[PDB]
Amino acid sequence: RKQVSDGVAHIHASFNNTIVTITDRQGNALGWATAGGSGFRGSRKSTPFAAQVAAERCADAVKEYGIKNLEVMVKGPGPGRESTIRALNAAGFRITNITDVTPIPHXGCRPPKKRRV
Amino acid sequence: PVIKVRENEPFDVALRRFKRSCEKAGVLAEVRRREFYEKPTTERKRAKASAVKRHAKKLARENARRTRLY
Amino acid sequence: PRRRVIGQRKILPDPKFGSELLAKFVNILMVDGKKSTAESIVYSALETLAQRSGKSELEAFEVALENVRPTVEVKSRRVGGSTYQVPVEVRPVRRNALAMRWIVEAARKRGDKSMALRLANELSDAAENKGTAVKKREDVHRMAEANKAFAHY
RNA sequence: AAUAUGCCAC
RNA sequence: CGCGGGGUGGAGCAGCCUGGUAGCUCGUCGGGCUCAUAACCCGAAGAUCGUCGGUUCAAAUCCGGCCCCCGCAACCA
RNA sequence: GCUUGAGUCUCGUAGAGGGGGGUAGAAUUCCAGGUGUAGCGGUGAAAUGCGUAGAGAUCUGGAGGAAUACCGGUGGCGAAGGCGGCCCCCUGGACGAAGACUGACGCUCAGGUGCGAAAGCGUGGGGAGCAAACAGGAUUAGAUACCCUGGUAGUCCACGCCGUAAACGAUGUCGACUUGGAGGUUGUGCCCUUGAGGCGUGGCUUCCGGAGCUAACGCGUUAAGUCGACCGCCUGGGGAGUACGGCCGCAAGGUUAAAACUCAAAUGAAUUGACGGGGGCCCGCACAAGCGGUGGAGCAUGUGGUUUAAUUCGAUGCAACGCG
Ligand SMILES: [Mg+2]
Ligand SMILES: [Mg+2]
Ligand SMILES: [Mg+2]
Ligand SMILES: [Mg+2]
Ligand SMILES: [Mg+2]
Ligand SMILES: [Mg+2]
Ligand SMILES: [Mg+2]
Ligand SMILES: [Mg+2]
Ligand SMILES: [Mg+2]
Ligand SMILES: [Mg+2]
Ligand SMILES: [Mg+2]
Ligand SMILES: [Mg+2]
Ligand SMILES: [Mg+2]
Ligand SMILES: [Mg+2]
Ligand SMILES: [Mg+2]
Ligand SMILES: [Mg+2]
Ligand SMILES: [Mg+2]
Ligand SMILES: [Mg+2]
Ligand SMILES: [Mg+2]
Ligand SMILES: [Mg+2]
Ligand SMILES: [Mg+2]
Ligand SMILES: [Mg+2]
Ligand SMILES: [Mg+2]
Repeated sequence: RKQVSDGVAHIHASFNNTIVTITDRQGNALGWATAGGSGFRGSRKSTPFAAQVAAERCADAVKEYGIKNLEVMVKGPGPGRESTIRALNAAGFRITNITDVTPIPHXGCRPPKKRRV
Repeated sequence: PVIKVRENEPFDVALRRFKRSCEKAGVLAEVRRREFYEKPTTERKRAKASAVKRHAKKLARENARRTRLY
Repeated sequence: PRRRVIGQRKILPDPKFGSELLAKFVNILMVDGKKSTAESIVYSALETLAQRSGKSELEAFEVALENVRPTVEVKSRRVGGSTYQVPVEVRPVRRNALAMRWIVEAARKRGDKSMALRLANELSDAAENKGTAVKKREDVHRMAEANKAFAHY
């Protein structure tokens, strides 16, 4: 209902899933879409195509706010960093800022123990 | 790794420049390094091993420069 | 094989129409090396379908083939625990071979009388997307669409 | 992804 | 001794309380994969229900006893 | 007596050397709230777990603990264990230049004393994250494991105790001598700083290699080369670093340390193969792509087994079974 025009798109692409959220420039979320909600389970949930589909779905879900241009902030190391931004621009939003906001502790806590598969 | 799409900068080249900025910052290397905790003994051992292999490769390189194969 | 095949075997175009596509169709339909029988059956099916429709035999055959031809199939790749049904686009020769093979499988499994009648009916159904052949193509494309996530490879 | 074992002179 | 139960393929359990018919797992047998065995895969058979006698057109089932196996109780002096 | 060993003073130098105190930003977690919807999280797949009581995501503001990304370097310091954000206070060692000073004041070290990672123990705190134990899910024939989701001690601090580690350059400390090369780091001298250059000299440190040594692998001026001083230690394997007894400890246990029996070996380094669920490069109807079969049916034939007086003997993984 509210018109925002200038939005911010947070992509959160981990090794297993990609969450795309469109907010205003205040952090108020306007919509979201996930690779797991776009009909992908397990082996396929974490692929660039899945991230592309999720980004497209989020773009279409946030249509009535009349968003024209987007900042873009990318977080995580997952595959969904690339196809997600491609799908946003293909949807049509004017991508004006692309930022990596991946948390990098300046030490920080102790990571989980290493797997032995 | 913050970029600003400039005037008359198309999307594909903006994304390419963002890619190269992320690699220049090396963020994904640090995240894949921090995904698990590796003991200080493992850190020291693998640092020493990487240095040893680099030295061996360069010595073999500028030694085989003085070698004919065919 | 680990080397590479030479050029494909030369195929003599069939006498009635002079189409190597129809020659391949006859060969695929042939059983126990009875090309005379296969050609007679194919020719009867072609004339029957041409008479029921109105099209020229060759162009009607092309339409029936095109309604069955796939574009992307799925092949198996190994990574671990499970297999990848990777979708790969098909080359045109394999497209035609697969279309012919699916048509012939559907025709053989149909329940009519003479195989010429079966083939004419199956090709007629393919002319409006009804046969087991077009059903198989539907299955192939929807399976490839399901596995589309693996396409990047 | 799972894939344990091998006693009868030589 | 009283009271509550139980007896079902080779073993463990269901079914039975609402009488019209007995299933599950393991095991056994046959084949398969393996150099061979185990695991695994695919098919098959197996008990006529503790026992006697009734009831009923029909009893694993209901009933009465009988046999064996558990559980509670066998007290006050 | 002497000074060249040893030591002191004068000037500077580089450093995660130590102890104490403060603070900084990034991040995870939690708490309060705002937007905001049905998923999240996880895996090889999956499920346990979280979520419509509104999660995840995103934003704001707090709380608290721990560790200090980049610099970062077979770089530095330390006797070793070890020490890495920044700042301040106290403090140890090394090193260089020139001179003066003392004048063998030295080297080693049984017993002794101190320090000594991690785990652990006692008391009082603290507790974000991680995580033995534990519980659930999964895998499997089983899986009291690997994997997943949670999770307590403990990791953190103050003090005390333990006194062990593959505490390892598996190489005791000190001193002298014996071809080199490429670095790294830290001073110092000359000239020309004439372009951060060369030319020397000290200290520490990394790699290659010469003579020599070594069983070989290898070491090689930082020796495992040639010698000297002192100390520690070994005497086949297993039993056994165990038992008993002393000492230490609050306990776990540590330290000192046998024996009976038993075997004729155990062992190190290299060699040739073979093997690998090691790597690289290949090949074959090996797979993949296709066509047609067998396994089901009846029959033929051979085999095993039963049978019989006899069902003659042989072949019986592929490479026996329409085989002699
Ligand atoms: Mg994990
Ligand atoms: Mg001593
Ligand atoms: Mg400790
Ligand atoms: Mg304890
Ligand atoms: Mg404690
Ligand atoms: Mg405590
Ligand atoms: Mg806690
Ligand atoms: Mg468990
Ligand atoms: Mg765990
Ligand atoms: Mg020791
Ligand atoms: Mg050490
Ligand atoms: Mg070491
Ligand atoms: Mg030692
Ligand atoms: Mg000494
Ligand atoms: Mg040093
Ligand atoms: Mg050497
Ligand atoms: Mg020696
Ligand atoms: Mg002892
Ligand atoms: Mg003792
Ligand atoms: Mg094949
Ligand atoms: Mg048979
Ligand atoms: Mg058969
Ligand atoms: Mg015989």
